[PDB]
Amino acid sequence: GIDLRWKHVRSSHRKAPKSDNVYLKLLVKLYRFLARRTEAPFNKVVLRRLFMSRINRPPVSLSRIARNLKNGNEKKTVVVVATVTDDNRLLQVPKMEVAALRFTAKARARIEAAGGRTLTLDQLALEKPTGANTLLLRGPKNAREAVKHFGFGPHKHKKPYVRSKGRKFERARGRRRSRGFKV
Amino acid sequence: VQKKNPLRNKQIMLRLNPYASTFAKEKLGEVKAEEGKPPKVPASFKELLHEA
RNA sequence: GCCAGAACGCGACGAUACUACCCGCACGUUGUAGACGUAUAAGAAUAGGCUCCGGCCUCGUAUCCUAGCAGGCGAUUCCUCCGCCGGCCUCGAAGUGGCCGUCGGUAAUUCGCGUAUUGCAAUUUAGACACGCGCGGGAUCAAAUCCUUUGCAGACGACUUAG
RNA sequence: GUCCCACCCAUACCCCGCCCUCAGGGUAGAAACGAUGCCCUGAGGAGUAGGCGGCCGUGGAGGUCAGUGACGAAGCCUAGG
RNA sequence: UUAACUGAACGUGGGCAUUCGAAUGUAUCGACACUAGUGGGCCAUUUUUGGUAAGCAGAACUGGCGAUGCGGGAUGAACCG
RNA sequence: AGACUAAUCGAACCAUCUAGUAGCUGGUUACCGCCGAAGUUUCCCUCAGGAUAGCAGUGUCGACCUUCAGUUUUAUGAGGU
RNA sequence: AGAGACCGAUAGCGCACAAGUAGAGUGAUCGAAAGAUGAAAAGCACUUUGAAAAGAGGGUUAAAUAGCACGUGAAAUUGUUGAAAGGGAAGCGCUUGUGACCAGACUUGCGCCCGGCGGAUCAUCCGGUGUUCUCACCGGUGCACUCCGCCGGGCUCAGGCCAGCAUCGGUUCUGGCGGGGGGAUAAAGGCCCAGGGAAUGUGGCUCCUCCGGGAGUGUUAUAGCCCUGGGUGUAAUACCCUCGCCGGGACCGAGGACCGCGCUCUGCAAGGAUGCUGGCGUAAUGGUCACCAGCGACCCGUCUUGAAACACGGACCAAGGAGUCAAGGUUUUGCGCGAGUGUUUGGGUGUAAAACCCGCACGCGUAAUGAAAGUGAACGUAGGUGAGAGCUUCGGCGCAUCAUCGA
Ligand SMILES: [K+]
Ligand SMILES: [K+]
Ligand SMILES: [K+]
Ligand SMILES: [K+]
Ligand SMILES: [K+]
Ligand SMILES: [K+]
Ligand SMILES: [K+]
Ligand SMILES: [K+]
Ligand SMILES: [K+]
Ligand SMILES: [K+]
Ligand SMILES: [K+]
Ligand SMILES: [K+]
Ligand SMILES: [K+]
Ligand SMILES: [K+]
Ligand SMILES: [K+]
Ligand SMILES: [K+]
Ligand SMILES: [K+]
Ligand SMILES: [K+]
Ligand SMILES: [K+]
Ligand SMILES: [K+]
Ligand SMILES: [K+]
Ligand SMILES: [K+]
Ligand SMILES: [K+]
Ligand SMILES: [K+]
Ligand SMILES: [K+]
Ligand SMILES: [K+]
Ligand SMILES: [K+]
Ligand SMILES: [Mg+2]
Ligand SMILES: [Mg+2]
Ligand SMILES: [Mg+2]
Ligand SMILES: [Mg+2]
Ligand SMILES: [Mg+2]
Ligand SMILES: [Mg+2]
Ligand SMILES: [Mg+2]
Ligand SMILES: [Mg+2]
Ligand SMILES: [Mg+2]
Ligand SMILES: [Mg+2]
Ligand SMILES: [Mg+2]
Ligand SMILES: [Mg+2]
Ligand SMILES: [Mg+2]
Ligand SMILES: [Mg+2]
Ligand SMILES: [Mg+2]
Ligand SMILES: [Mg+2]
Ligand SMILES: [Mg+2]
Ligand SMILES: [Mg+2]
Ligand SMILES: [Mg+2]
Ligand SMILES: [Mg+2]
Ligand SMILES: [Mg+2]
Ligand SMILES: [Mg+2]
Ligand SMILES: [Mg+2]
Ligand SMILES: [Mg+2]
Ligand SMILES: [Mg+2]
Ligand SMILES: [Mg+2]
Ligand SMILES: [Mg+2]
Ligand SMILES: [Mg+2]
Ligand SMILES: [Mg+2]
Ligand SMILES: [Mg+2]
Ligand SMILES: [Mg+2]
Ligand SMILES: [Mg+2]
Ligand SMILES: [Mg+2]
Ligand SMILES: [Mg+2]
Ligand SMILES: [Mg+2]
Ligand SMILES: [Mg+2]
Ligand SMILES: [Mg+2]
Ligand SMILES: [Mg+2]
Ligand SMILES: [Mg+2]
Ligand SMILES: [Mg+2]
Ligand SMILES: [Mg+2]
Ligand SMILES: [Mg+2]
Ligand SMILES: [Mg+2]
Ligand SMILES: [Mg+2]
Repeated sequence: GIDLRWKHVRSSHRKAPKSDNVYLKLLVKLYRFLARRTEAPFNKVVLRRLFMSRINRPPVSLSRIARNLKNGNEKKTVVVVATVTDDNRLLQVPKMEVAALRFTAKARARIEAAGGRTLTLDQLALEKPTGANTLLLRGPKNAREAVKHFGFGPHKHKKPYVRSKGRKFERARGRRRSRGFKV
Repeated sequence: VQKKNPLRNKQIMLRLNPYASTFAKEKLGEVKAEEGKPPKVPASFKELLHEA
């Protein structure tokens, strides 16, 4: 006997994509080579985010990009391993260059109409094989309707599972002091 | 590919400790004590020993 | 004393056809809880014994036998040791030993010829009992069951009887 | 009752081989690779109720082997591989 | 708040490894999501309640059997290894 | 006599509602690999049953965060066996 | 009337057949089993045995191993033949033995030299055509020391099964020998020097017995013993610790060009076994089965704290036999589009239940909060502080997310 608390412990993180996209497999082969033959920490981060599922790759809009193009980042290259969407609230688009996994049709048209350019993640590896003069951006992970229901309980202020909204749907006993108690 | 044991294989011992050959050649494990006529127990160490 | 009698315990006796039996020879188509010098007889005491009558005993750490082509062929030499037969005695706990005779073999001494080639190891195929087969000689000419019958017996078999 | 030597054997301990599981590395100016492959290194392996992974079989459907077959398809028997 | 810029909380600027201020390990850090089975237990050293007592009935800390083979106790769920 | 009403009577026989309901007994079909329990808390016309917390598996994500610990040491509190 | 990713005779309707039939009940009502010779009956003429049913011959057929008890013809259970075991169950696990039966492997291969035989045309150059643009193919030349094939002879190397010896590597068991250190620098002890004692009193002296002896007396004499110092002496030996050197056995050989650390450095025992030799080339090694032998081995499924249980189900075999489908929720994986998204209620069209095309409404989402009348999201570069991957002109900028103060 050896008296060990743990044995045959498996890793907690993904080691390959779960998708079967043929072109995503070509992209993964490229960045496996780059991460092994370069010392840049940038390349290792991009490889890991290519394994992730869609709820771990939330979208990023043009407004969120414009917020981070201030205070001396006007001429860096924006890198987003996700979809880039359009924002109707933003009326004037600044000029920029962005490398993204994919663009929506209107997002791509507004970037180029302001004098910018759009790249693919394989075009980025050819121009910046070490990730120099770049900024990495992520979208909001918790801005999902399902996360509002997590951890429901007393004195937690979370969202309940109900079939409708109105006065007759879970508002009487346990929600106000005029009927028993409150939460 | 195969661990070999010094204290049985002399070539391995010389690889790890180049002073081994000198130690054996000069017989450093058989050094004699310094000369000198020794005194005797001072006649009261012996009295206490058999005291009771 | 009295009842049963091991259905895988034993003894004595009678008659034994069928080569079933006996003797001799030669083979293996064979089996064996396991040959390889398968060598050794006093009785008794243990705080006492043995003896050749001189002595001797912790001790079988003994005694016998033991050489030669897996053991040849001759000589020199010796009168020892071994075996198959035959004749007399002897042996009863589950039957054994001794004496004598003919015949065959035989380094206690010393030699002459032969050994190879199984190739640098491979069980040293070797003993003793059983059994089978084939010859050549001797000896021998028997019973049991069914069946019929009895009632000293009996569910049926079996049993006591007669033909 | 107390003390002292030598010896016997567990799936336990030590060394070696092989299987699997987990972990960590190498491999493109490609004389290059079932890159889902190959090469190097270390540790681990008991299990009911229960959870997950990978694989083997059966009846039908699309595609493909320009597949087998009356010179013998399918089925059945076989101390033969 | 105090008679009172006197205090109370939160700070700018500056100084201090010439040593970030016991030992050992790190053979397994943090946070989240979804769900299975279970909800009759029993045994033992020490401590303990009722009972004359019980292979009786009831508790505390820890270790076991249940869910588990192997070497010992001839046998022997729980004892020794 | 709760007796008899076609071997049927303390409420006949036949078809349908009907696959009537069961906190209760019985069964529930190939292989290998890795991890691995509970009989305890609170509430219930609750005591052979449920919900709820714990114990277990699987999927991940954040950094590979000087990060932790069924342990010792040093200083300093509480307790009525 | 047309069809199907439906079932294939214990299935599919109760019924693929003279099936709502045969049969049961007074009656209302209940209600089965049962498909397949061969292409064609060519469905066995004649002889013989038997009372007959039938048998034996002889015919038909591609086949009677298809004869109306009819395609194929499994298991439970039974007969004959063959092999084997058995002293109050049998069956099973590990490991030898005997008997029977059996799959592989091996039979040669490449190379060099010598001779014979046959055929070409080997190298080079000229013309044409391809192609990876320098590499090839076809036609012509070549014409015996070149090229190709066969046969004969010799030589090296590699090759199948089981074993023996020598030199090494890894692990381990077990004998023997040479040194060093320590303690009261072992303690004792032998020999020598000086002092002091006694008795289980040596020799002498006395008494008792001659009957072997005994009893007194006293300090080394004709034996000896015990204490205390000193010398040889740093004596020896035991015990504990430690540095090396020689023998004897057992099990194992993973890896496959070189590369490294080293040494006793023409080389080697240094990042894992080679060299030499014999027998046999097949049932010899090896495998399957049956049986005897040594050791081991309680009947499965299930409920249970506890099952081999005097706890329940199970005589045997074949075929059937149990977490499914729909609507509505939820979390997680893959995919399309993305502030939007969803053609298919319907219309157009068609090679016609397919595939293709169209867009008015509508659903979910884009805004909340109150019982309701109602009202309705920027002081600031969409705020300040502490952490924070990544980038950086090295001054800093700071995603996601967490804690905190505000709007
Ligand atoms: K009220
Ligand atoms: K001779
Ligand atoms: K299938
Ligand atoms: K003030
Ligand atoms: K639960
Ligand atoms: K529960
Ligand atoms: K109970
Ligand atoms: K009890
Ligand atoms: K036991
Ligand atoms: K009736
Ligand atoms: K109940
Ligand atoms: K007290
Ligand atoms: K039927
Ligand atoms: K009738
Ligand atoms: K035919
Ligand atoms: K015929
Ligand atoms: K047939
Ligand atoms: K040794
Ligand atoms: K000494
Ligand atoms: K002395
Ligand atoms: K005297
Ligand atoms: K290895
Ligand atoms: K049961
Ligand atoms: K039973
Ligand atoms: K989904
Ligand atoms: K809409
Ligand atoms: K940073
Ligand atoms: Mg282990
Ligand atoms: Mg008898
Ligand atoms: Mg396991
Ligand atoms: Mg089907
Ligand atoms: Mg066939
Ligand atoms: Mg069979
Ligand atoms: Mg229960
Ligand atoms: Mg109790
Ligand atoms: Mg009880
Ligand atoms: Mg249980
Ligand atoms: Mg246990
Ligand atoms: Mg045991
Ligand atoms: Mg006992
Ligand atoms: Mg009646
Ligand atoms: Mg049902
Ligand atoms: Mg019912
Ligand atoms: Mg485990
Ligand atoms: Mg109630
Ligand atoms: Mg029950
Ligand atoms: Mg972090
Ligand atoms: Mg980590
Ligand atoms: Mg108290
Ligand atoms: Mg139809
Ligand atoms: Mg039928
Ligand atoms: Mg039917
Ligand atoms: Mg039929
Ligand atoms: Mg006939
Ligand atoms: Mg046929
Ligand atoms: Mg029949
Ligand atoms: Mg038939
Ligand atoms: Mg049969
Ligand atoms: Mg048997
Ligand atoms: Mg030519
Ligand atoms: Mg060795
Ligand atoms: Mg001395
Ligand atoms: Mg000395
Ligand atoms: Mg090898
Ligand atoms: Mg040979
Ligand atoms: Mg054999
Ligand atoms: Mg047994
Ligand atoms: Mg019992
Ligand atoms: Mg029951
Ligand atoms: Mg029964
Ligand atoms: Mg069927």
